[PDB]
Amino acid sequence: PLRRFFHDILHTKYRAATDVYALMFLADVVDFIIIIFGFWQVPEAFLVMLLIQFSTMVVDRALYLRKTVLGKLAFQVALVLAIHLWMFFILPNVVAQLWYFVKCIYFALSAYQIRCGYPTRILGNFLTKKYNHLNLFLFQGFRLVPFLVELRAVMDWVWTDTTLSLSSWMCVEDIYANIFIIKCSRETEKKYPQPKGQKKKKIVKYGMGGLIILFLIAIIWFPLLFMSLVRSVVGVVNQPIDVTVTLKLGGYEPLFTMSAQQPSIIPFTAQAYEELSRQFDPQPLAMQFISQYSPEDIVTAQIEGSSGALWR
Amino acid sequence: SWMCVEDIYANIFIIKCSRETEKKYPQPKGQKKKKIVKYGMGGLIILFLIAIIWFPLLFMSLVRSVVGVVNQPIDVTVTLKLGGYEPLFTMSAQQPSIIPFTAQAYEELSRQFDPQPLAMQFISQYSPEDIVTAQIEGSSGALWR
Amino acid sequence: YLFWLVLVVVFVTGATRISIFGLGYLLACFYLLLFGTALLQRDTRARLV
Amino acid sequence: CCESSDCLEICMECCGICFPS
Amino acid sequence: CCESSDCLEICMECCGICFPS
Amino acid sequence: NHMVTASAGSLVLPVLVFLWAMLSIPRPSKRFWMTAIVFTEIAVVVKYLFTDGYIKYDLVQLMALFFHRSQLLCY
Amino acid sequence: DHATVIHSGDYFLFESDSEE
Amino acid sequence: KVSPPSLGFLAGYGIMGLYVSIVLVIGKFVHGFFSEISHSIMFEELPCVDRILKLCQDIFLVRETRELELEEELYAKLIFLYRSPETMIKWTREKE
Amino acid sequence: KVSPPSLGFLAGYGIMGLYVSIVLVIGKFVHGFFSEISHSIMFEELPCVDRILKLCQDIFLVRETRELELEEELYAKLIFLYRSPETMIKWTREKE
Repeated sequence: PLRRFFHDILHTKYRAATDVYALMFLADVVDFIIIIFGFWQVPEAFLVMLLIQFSTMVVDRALYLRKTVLGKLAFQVALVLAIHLWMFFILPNVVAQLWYFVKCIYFALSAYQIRCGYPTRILGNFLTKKYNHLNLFLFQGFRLVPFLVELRAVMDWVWTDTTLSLSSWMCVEDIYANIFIIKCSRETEKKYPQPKGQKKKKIVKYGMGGLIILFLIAIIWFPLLFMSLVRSVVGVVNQPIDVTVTLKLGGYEPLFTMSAQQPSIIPFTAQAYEELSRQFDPQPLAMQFISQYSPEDIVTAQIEGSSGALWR
Repeated sequence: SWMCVEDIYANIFIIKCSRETEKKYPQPKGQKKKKIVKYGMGGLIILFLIAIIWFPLLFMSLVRSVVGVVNQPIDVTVTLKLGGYEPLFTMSAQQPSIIPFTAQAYEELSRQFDPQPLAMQFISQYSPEDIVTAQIEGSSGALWR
Repeated sequence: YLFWLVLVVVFVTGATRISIFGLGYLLACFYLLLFGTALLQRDTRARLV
Repeated sequence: CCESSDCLEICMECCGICFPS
Repeated sequence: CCESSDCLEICMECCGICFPS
Repeated sequence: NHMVTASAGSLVLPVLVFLWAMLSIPRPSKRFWMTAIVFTEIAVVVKYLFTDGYIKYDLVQLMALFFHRSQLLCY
Repeated sequence: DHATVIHSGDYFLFESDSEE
Repeated sequence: KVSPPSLGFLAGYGIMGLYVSIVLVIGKFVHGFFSEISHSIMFEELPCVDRILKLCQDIFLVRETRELELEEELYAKLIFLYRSPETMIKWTREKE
Repeated sequence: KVSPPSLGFLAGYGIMGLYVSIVLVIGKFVHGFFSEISHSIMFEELPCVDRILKLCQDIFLVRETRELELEEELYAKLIFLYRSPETMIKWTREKE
């Protein structure tokens, strides 16, 4: 009984109406971003999480465009339980802690949508509302995302009740997008205009031009820099396991194979390294060699000398 | 100029086909385009996009997982390095002594360790003529030194 | 708010010294945190037993 | 029947898009 | 002040170039 | 708390925060807050009875849940 | 009728008849 | 020491190759703006776009109220505005 | 067993790399439709195209009969139809 009452009062109720889809989607975009960045069994896990973020965002769009509070309730319940059960499937972390955190924000804003309701006017692109600069910039980069524009169009078409086709739908979306961008620019020119026959202003030029040049620099040079930097880093210690000194003597039959292995080989400690470096400190390059090589790098060649292995 | 008339014609044909099909099968006004039509086209597009990203990954991984051709130890070199100073005991064998286990032989090993699931698993998962026999020689002659 | 800093100490005295006395301290905190705002204004002089 | 015809129409619409919508 | 406003406008028309200037 | 500890620790209260408290008639309830306090206390008790070397982020949890209780008692 | 109602546009719609 | 012994797929190449591919495709996405901006200056330098956003927003309003007959009719206006450049000039005039 | 010992060039990479390249370029080919379909809705949303296919087919007919003087003349019509969007509207009117 009590459960039924809770659900009844989460569906029928008498509350207000807010549109927090923008923020829910932004939370999911951040989640996607950090999972993509968090590629670090692990690739397979990150790929499944990708498909997941994506599928859940699509389902969210469906319920938003169909204004389903009951559907959102169901989705929320399922998702909460499933994401919390995925904490048990840790077997493939700061990245995961952050993913949990941002998904918690999504669950909080989603819960808000359910307990408030869906507003009558749901259609309309977020970044085409006002014609201040922030809306302009957000709309631009948001649309810039490779497949976001087309996904939005097709998806919306499938849920929204239309008489037309997808091509027709994409036409009105393109027109609107372009018209918004123009409007924002027109508005900003009315807010702040320059005079006629008046230099656009050295500074304006220097700024935009500079940014473009720097962006182009970061297309070619920066990747090279990053690449080389990583490659230069000598990753993990490589120490000779054994010291095999075969003093091949006899031209006919080379022998003298008295040698040693790991037990005799001593990975030099930090203190030991200091000793060697100081021994050869007068000679700059000698010390350099020792010092540059990381501690527990320089290994000790304690080659065995005793015999028994007969000369042949 | 030639390419111009070809482009015009191509586009004009595509338009004509669409116009003809709309005359053959028309639609009413203020009339939902039909849930099903939407579901179909949209679905196909989504699936095509799925096959751009996921399907290649699937295929790639699948092929990589396949362990292609049998790799069996040619020789069983057991050097029982004993003496700390002079490690010896190098009595060992090669391919003649090494026996690529047959299908029947594999069954035997699997059944021997059948009670333990993972033990049997190891043997059974490894393909027949995979598990090789380490018949290492023990006789000496080679002196310790 | 001193009534309450003592409640904090009561909790942490139990936590630190893992024993049976510590479980008792933990319980004493739990209780006087629940039934506590009542006797913060009723035990001011009226029987601080 | 009607359902099949509708499916065919949807298919055409989709593959219609295959050359400038 | 004025300089800051001009700068704002600079990067602003620069992002104007981010989806058809 | 679910980001610092896992398994049975948390994953009961966070689930309930998302599915009961935030999905409710205005202010959660009284039973939610009571069950939160109760679960946190039980968790503390059983972690004290030993998981070994138990952590106490449930101190700041219990005390924040009793602070909210005081705020809502004053209304 | 779609086929016909989406292909019915003419110049008369765009006349400036008190478009507020 | 050796230089590359890191983990996560192939630090040397699986994630690395994917990253490169992404960068390139994002490259093309961003070029998609600053490459052919000059092929539209014959329908993009329109002044006032207020009358066109009204049309666009009316299509949206008519889809929320589910009067989809008028959706088809208002779409017809949109496509004719964009089919005749001279009417765009008329409709996008600064004042009237 | 080892995992990759197959033949045919390099099963690991020659044919494999070529396949990937093909897929990408076919990718761009297919994108060539569903990317800028909206930049033509000003010259491509025409109703009746019957009069334009007649023109196109007349160019073809006049090339088979080798009267290439009229090829130049009919090409002139085609290019003016596509030079003035308003005449396209007139020529592509549904009825007349």
